[PDB]
Amino acid sequence: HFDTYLIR
Amino acid sequence: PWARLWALQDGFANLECVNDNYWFGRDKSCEYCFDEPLLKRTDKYRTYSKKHFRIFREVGPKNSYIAYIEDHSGNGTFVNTELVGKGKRRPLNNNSEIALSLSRNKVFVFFDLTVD
Repeated sequence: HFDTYLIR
Repeated sequence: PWARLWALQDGFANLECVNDNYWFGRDKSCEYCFDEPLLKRTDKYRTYSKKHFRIFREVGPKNSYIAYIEDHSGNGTFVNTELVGKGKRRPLNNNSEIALSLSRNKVFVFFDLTVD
């Protein structure tokens, strides 16, 4: 699974 | 079924809490897997973690079941707007709203079927 887009 | 999860957004399924423990996240090893095709196109899906959070029921100190939410996400799991915090855990009461990544991004309502 792709790495999580961190929104900060 | 001691608890039920009501999905407030398209792309998520409702859930009846039967077992003592449930993982929610993108990973396939989650009892509840964020995978509805419709959802994988929403961009917010991209901010959810492989292992985002878990809900479990446990015999507390008073020798009585207690519900908990434990957060494991990178962007955050929120209960009634309040960040649970990575690695942290918190009791989950009836009518609790769960938001992911953003504190207002409601996804689930938790209903405790213990009083019902």
